[PDB]
Amino acid sequence: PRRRVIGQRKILPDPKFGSELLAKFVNILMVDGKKSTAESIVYSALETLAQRSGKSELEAFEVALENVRPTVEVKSRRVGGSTYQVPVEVRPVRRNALAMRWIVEAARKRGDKSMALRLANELSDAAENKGTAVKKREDVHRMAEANKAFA
Amino acid sequence: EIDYKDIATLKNYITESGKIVPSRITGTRAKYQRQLARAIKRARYLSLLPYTDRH
Amino acid sequence: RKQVSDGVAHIHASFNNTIVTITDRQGNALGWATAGGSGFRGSRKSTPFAAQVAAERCADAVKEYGIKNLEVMVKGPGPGRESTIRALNAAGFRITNITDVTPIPHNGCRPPKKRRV
Amino acid sequence: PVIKVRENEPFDVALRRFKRSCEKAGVLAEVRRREFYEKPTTERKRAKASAVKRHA
RNA sequence: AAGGCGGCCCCCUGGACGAAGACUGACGCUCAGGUGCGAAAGCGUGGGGAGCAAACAGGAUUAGAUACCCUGGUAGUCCACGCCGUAAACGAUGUCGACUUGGAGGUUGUGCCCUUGAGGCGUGGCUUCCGGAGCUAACGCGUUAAGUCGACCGCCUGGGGA
Repeated sequence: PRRRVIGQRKILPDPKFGSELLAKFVNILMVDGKKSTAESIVYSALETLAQRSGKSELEAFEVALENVRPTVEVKSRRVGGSTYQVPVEVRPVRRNALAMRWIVEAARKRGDKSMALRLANELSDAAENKGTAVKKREDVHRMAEANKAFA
Repeated sequence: EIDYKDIATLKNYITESGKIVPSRITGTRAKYQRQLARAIKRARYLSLLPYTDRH
Repeated sequence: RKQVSDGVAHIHASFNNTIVTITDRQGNALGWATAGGSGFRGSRKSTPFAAQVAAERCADAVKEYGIKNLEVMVKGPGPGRESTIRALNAAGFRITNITDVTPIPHNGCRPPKKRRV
Repeated sequence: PVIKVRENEPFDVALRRFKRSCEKAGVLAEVRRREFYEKPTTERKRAKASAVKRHA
C-alpha cells in the first residue's frame, strides 16, 4: 500500500464458542482452504486442553496466548549501510496474530501423533511458560533488548 | 568616546560567556563596533573583563 | 570509602564514545564508567542509550560514597550530552549545576585534514 | 553555558535551559567546525557562497 | 600596484580621502629594452620544532590498491639572511582621460536646518547586487562597461608536435 488505506474484512465468529480469536486461530491453522479439517483439530485440542487444567476452554487458550504474546519486536533497517534493528512496540492485533502463528508453527514442529495432540501439548506447554513458542517469544524479546539502543 | 575603563558600558556588548556580541545583534555602527572591540580586548588584557566564562 | 555528599559528574561526550567520571569537589576521581565498557562496541557505542547506561553504571560505582548533590560538567560534541544528565538525575541525584566545559582554542593548533570519504 | 539550577525548578526545565544556553552559545557548531582543517580558499569560498545565498 | 595583510601595546614608516584657501604653471599619459616587488612549493647556511603532514612503515578495503579510510611519522610548515621568479599570479577583463537613463545597499569624510530623535536634505572617495539604451555568437557586461571615443603598450593567426 503506497497510498492505500485499507479497512478490515468481516471474520465470522466461532460456531462452537463464538470467539473471533478462535476463528482467526482456525484460519491460521487452515491449509488448502480446509476449514472443516482445521476446526476439528482446534476443537479436539481445546477439549483435551480443558480437562487438564480446569478453566474451561477459551480461558485456557487465552492463558496459553498470554505467554506467547510478544510486547516488542525488531524491524530491519538499512540506513547506516548495515543491519539496523530498531525495536518497535507491537500492536495488540499483531500481538495476537504473532502469538497464534508461533503456536501453530511450534505445534507443527512436534513429534506427537496427530495435529490435535500436538496443539494440545503446545498450548499446555505455553500455559506452563515453556515450549518452542515461548522460546521464540523470548528470542524476540532478547533481540529487542540487545538493540534497545536503536529505539 | 568608548573607553576601555568603562566596564559598566562594555558589559552590555559582551555575552554571558565574555564573547563580543556581533554588530547585527546590537545594531551599532561599524566604526563604534570596531572601537568597542578594541576597548573590550584592552579591558580583557587589564583583567577588567574575563576572556571566557572559565577564566 | 568515606561520605562525600558533594561530587562532580565529568561527562566526556566524544563522537565515538562517552566517558562519565564522578569526582569530589577537588577533582579526585571516585568512580567511572564508559559506553564501550558497558557492553557496546562499534555502532552501538556512539549512541545516547549507551551513554545513558554508562551514566547508570557510573552512578552505581559511587553508591559506597553516599553522594546526594553533584555537579555536571559536560565536555564534547558527541551524543550522550543530555542523555547522561537524564540518567544521572533518574539515579536519585540532586543536579545542582550543569556546565559546558568543551575546550575551544582561540585559533591555536592546526586540526587534521578533511576526510575524503 | 553555566546553568545553576535555581530553587523551585524541576530538573527537566533546567536541562532544557542548559540546552538552550549551549545552543545560543554555539559551542557544538564551533567544535564541529574545528575538527578538520579548512583551507583559507575553502573558508573564503564558503563565506562568499553563504553571503550570496543570504539574498532572497 | 599586485602578491597579500586579522589578539593587544609601543617605536619607525608609506599611501588614500575630505573642507576651505594659497602656491607652481602643462611640469602630463603611455612605455620596447631596463629595474624593482612578486602566494605556495623548492634550495643554501644557522636555529627552532607543539600541532599538521609529502616521502615512509604498518592495519584495513579490493580481483589487485604503490590510493581514498585508520595508527604513527621525516622533510617541510616557524625564525634570520640569501636564492628561486613560478600559480586557475582571475575580474580568465592593460594603463590613463572624457561622455551616456536608474534602483537598493555597505563603508569613510564633510556641509545645512526649532539638529526633534539613532532625523531629513545636499556634496565627495572607495565598494556589493539588480537593471535601461547600447553592445555581444550567446552567456552576459551595463556610469566600477564587455556602451561611444582618444593615446600608448602587450598579445593572437587551425588542432596536435609544443
